[PDB]
Amino acid sequence: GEKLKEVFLMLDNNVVECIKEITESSRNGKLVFFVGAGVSTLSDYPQWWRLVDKYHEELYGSPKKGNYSSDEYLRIPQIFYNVKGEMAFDGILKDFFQVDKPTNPIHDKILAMNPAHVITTNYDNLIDTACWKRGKYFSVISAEEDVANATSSRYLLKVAGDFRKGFKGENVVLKEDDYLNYDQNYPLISNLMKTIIATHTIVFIGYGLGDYNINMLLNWVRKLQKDSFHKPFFIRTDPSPIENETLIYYENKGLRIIDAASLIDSNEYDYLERYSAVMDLLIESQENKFITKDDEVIDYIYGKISPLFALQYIRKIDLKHVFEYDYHFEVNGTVVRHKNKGFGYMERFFELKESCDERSKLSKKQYERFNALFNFFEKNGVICMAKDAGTLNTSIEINSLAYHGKYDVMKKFIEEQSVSIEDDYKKAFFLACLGRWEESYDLYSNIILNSIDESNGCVYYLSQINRYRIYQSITQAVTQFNGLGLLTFGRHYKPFTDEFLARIEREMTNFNIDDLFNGMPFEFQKKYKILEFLSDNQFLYDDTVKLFELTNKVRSEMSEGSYSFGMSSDIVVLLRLYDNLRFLYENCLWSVSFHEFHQYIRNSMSLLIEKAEYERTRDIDELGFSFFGKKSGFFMEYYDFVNISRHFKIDDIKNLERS
Amino acid sequence: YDYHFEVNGTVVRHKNKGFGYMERFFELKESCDERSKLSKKQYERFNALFNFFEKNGVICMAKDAGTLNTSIEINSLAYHGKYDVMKKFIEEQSVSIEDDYKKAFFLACLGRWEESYDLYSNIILNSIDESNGCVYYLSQINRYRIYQSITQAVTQFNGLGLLTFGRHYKPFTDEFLARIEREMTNFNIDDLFNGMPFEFQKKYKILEFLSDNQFLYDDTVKLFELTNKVRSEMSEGSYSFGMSSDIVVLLRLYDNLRFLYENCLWSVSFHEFHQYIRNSMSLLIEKAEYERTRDIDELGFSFFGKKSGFFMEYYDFVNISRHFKIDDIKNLERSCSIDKIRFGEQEKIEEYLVGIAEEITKQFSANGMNVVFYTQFISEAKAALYFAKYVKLSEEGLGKIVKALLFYFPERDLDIGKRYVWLERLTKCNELPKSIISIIDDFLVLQAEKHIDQNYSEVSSNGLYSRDYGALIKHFEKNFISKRLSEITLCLTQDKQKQIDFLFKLLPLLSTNAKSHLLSFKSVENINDLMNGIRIGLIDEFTPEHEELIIEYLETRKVNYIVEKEKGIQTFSSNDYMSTFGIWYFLEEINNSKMEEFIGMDDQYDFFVDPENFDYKKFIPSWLKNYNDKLLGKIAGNKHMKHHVIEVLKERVKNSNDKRYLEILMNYFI
Repeated sequence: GEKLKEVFLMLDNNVVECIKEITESSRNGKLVFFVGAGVSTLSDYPQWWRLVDKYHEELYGSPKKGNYSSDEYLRIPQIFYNVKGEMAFDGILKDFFQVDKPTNPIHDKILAMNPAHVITTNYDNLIDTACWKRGKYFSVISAEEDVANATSSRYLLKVAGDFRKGFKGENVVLKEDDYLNYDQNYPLISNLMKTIIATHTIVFIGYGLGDYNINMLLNWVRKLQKDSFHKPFFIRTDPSPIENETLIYYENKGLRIIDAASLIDSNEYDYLERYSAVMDLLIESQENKFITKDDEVIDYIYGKISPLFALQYIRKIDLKHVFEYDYHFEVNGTVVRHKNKGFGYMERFFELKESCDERSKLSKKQYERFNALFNFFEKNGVICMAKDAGTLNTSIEINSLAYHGKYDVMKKFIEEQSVSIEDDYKKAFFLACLGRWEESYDLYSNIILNSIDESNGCVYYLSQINRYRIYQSITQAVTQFNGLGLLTFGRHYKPFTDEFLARIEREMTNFNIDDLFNGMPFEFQKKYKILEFLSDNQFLYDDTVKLFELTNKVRSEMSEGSYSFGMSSDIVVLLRLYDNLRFLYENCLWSVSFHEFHQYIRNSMSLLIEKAEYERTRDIDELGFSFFGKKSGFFMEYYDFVNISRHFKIDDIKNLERS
Repeated sequence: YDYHFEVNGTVVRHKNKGFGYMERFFELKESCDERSKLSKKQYERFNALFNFFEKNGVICMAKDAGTLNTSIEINSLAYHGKYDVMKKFIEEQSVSIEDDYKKAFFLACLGRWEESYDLYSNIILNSIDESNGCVYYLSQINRYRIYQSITQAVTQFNGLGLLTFGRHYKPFTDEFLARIEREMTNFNIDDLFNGMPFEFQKKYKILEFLSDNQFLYDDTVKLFELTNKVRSEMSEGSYSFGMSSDIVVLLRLYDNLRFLYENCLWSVSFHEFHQYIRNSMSLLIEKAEYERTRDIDELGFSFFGKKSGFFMEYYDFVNISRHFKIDDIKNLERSCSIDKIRFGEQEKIEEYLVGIAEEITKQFSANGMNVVFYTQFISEAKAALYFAKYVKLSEEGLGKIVKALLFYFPERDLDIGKRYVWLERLTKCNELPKSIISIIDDFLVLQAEKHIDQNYSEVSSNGLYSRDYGALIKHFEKNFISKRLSEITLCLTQDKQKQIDFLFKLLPLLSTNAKSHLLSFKSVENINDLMNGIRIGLIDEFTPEHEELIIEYLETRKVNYIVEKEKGIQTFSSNDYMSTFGIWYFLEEINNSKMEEFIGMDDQYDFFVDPENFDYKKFIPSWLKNYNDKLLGKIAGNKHMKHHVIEVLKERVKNSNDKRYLEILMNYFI
């Protein structure tokens, strides 16, 4: 139970630096388990010594008298195959391997460690059933034909064959002829295995440092040059603890060993105790339960928020994806525990803030990171926890000259010299707002060259989107210029030359925005997962379906005087609108001018006004005319004027004046 | 994106600069001569496509635009409420895995979620053949929405479900939640479509929208845009012109219901999908009020006399009965005149209303209450019997409905007062025959057989008690008497206390030997029975013992709220007796001249007694909805009340969607 936390403090510096690197690879999606016979025997599966007891007695008459020599143990199923045929070799395999045995809790812990691939030398079907119970598909590969006919790009690579194509012995490598013809019969299973090891993080489960598979894999590693490959990890589940001279010998061969008999004290036959004490020590280090240092909560919040310093504002509905749904961040600034089955690292952060002596107990590096996080959350308006919600005032502030319509200040900003690549990303958004879309497409193009040779993830990605959106904004404008805009304008032409419109067609040919985020680096796709939605053809669909809980459902609320607890439905819609405007205008995203965004402001603002009317008039006939207030309760302000003035057609303001 | 496939069946090309292949397909459809110029292996494939588009209702393009008709068929047992047929389908050996997917949906609709969670789980282990992920993907979704339905049930069963359900129910064992919590933890519904093989994606792209809200988004945007277009068209004079805003709303609603029920998706039980149908139907009913009132000349008489939202069918009754709450329907009953809206298919509706009444009896009479099904089913059973006002039902179907609404309906979700509200609505398109009065009379003798203890009362929210069931009898048939109520009056003594008050409230239902024997046993001694005496027609002219006790109650009220205001408590119109005294003084039923000193107790009482002194800022506009015909005639005769409360009606005509305030104004006060 709580033994694992007092095991964890007894780990040395070697095992802690193994658990920190196995768990950083599971979060990156580069973790692969290499599964042996150890997890198959913990499900009662017929071991290969129970077969070799069958052959020696159907080929030598009597059962075995003495131990198997290694000369005999390798060659008994080959003597049976050569002398007693090939249908009887497959008969004995059919007699023992029709079992339908259960999956051990270790098959669940491997998959709960979220692997990208699973390689196995097990010819059983036990790992393949457990993958299909969960909501991820693995392309099972057990023959040569399955590699080119692969489907899902997450492989369950069975490098020792399988019995999916029948209980035949020609589909599973078992004999000695199948051990020496493996590179001839399986050229593509070997190359696919050696490429996953070269490109991922490998952990071996179910082996014992002398195996035919571990030794033929450490020979391949001897051929590779120094420091080009990551060293595989090796979980050792044996009764005897590892001796120090052996752990030196396998670390120089390229294995990073985590001995399970060196971490817990267990009996000689309790293999689930040893397998679960290393797997649960990885799983409960990811589901962060081994954080009891009060300055490890700083470099955990810093490692997920220091990416987001490159952006200006982050929505609070996006911060519940940064922390992997552990906390709700409500629009008041309150943090509410959701799915954190671990240590309260956000509860502790707000206990550093009100305090100061608990804060002087930090280091000389992790105290400056507290001042980076405190200057983050104060800017974004994350205030406290749920149980400290006093009298809160969340006033919206949009610091953007394009929102406020300072058109002459933007023109001076365009003429001035460009010191940064951020001061150019702001100009190209100011170019597009002023309608000089000719120069905006070119200036985004100059950012796309200069940001990919300078290790800038956001400014490259946000310029790919805004160049495509201004490409859409041009190519659907000329549709009005050839049509309605030919008789409206006196010149009967666009300011888009025939050379410019033809040039953007060569560059934007076959440019799919749907594959942009996956064509970014792996560190971009983890640190900036919150920016995936901008490339999507339709966002704001959660915000639109959550408008039915506005003036539509005032039927049961106003008929009995029902009010929403905490933040009311008026305040949640109005402050998730303000988070969308502050995210889109401060991060200079050109998707703020399109019809999907403008109709969302029309749908949400009208329904907030129609709820404030239906309620105003339900209070009049229920609780008298003089007792009901003349104001509707919907108090409009500066930011509410600008949003109605910018996003509404005049036929849409006429609808509010009637309703 | 090569073609628009509109909701009528027509095809308009967009983003297709290449070859037009759906242009060719309908040229191959209606011309058999160009057919059989094909091959042989590509000809049996053609018989699948012609059967496919005939099912999905795709017709020729906008060039050869024929007159399409508005028809819909949902061949789903869970849609029509065939509860006994589903139970005989679940208790039957399954042939295929496609029949396992329907039983897991039919268990889930029957509230047997613990079995459906298991039955969806068996499909997941048995759907290994990669014939198509369509079975495996749609069962991962439907299981995770069952777990979402269990988790929000056990939050409202082991949490809030103690005082509102009657007990601390545990319909799901702790061994069940110890299984379902660890299984559904670390299960991302956003990662289900992306972790799925590439043969499934780009062959089943349309099913990715089922993991979140974006299968409703394209119809939500269209519903919000066409709502403002209709509310602009309802004010600017234009009717439904051709392919108008009403048929686009109706066909998208029908395609959503038919995609979700035929494919057995458990997204039918969301809140957000119950909100889409609710706003889609309340717009069509509001447009139906505008198309029935006819203004312009013969261009609109042929355009749409009563079609495309102006007429009601069986599928429209079931959508309102399942997806509305009662306050949802109570909105439309004053914004619209649903009594003027013609309901068709009134024999298919009658099979639906009988099946609901015959699934309350198989759920609340026998054992096995099935409290999980009881949460989902009771809203549909309440809204169907509330909206059964406007259908015309035969005698053999109404008898099962009244005998369920009275007896077998549960009292936790419908008290004794909210049975009279719905028994009276079944007298709008119906009378009370001699076969329905006998069922109401069977219910009054059941409550009279339970009024022995004094501790038993009648918790009524509307103020309407079990006396009004007999008042609904005496409204139709004046010459009626009751048999078993005239037998229970033989036992009159001081043993049972609650037999004293309940039998007094049913006096015209009694016989001559029953009424005289009751008056020989007791008489009136309180004004509470005097309020009961008017509703039974006991005393016409009040004896001066009453007019003493009328102001004696007012004098005790003058004792009451003076010392109650020091403590902050108030009894303002608690039992409405002094308000009923106010109508009595206003209709000159009391000749006392002492209530000038009683002015200043309640705002309603001060309105009736001294209208010159009562400032009309404290007047509540809902009071005019509760006055009868004779009372408004005297208000039309006054001058003090007359030319001032119109200003209250003037701010309710042009600010409230209640059409009653217009009716009180034009028929009485002007």
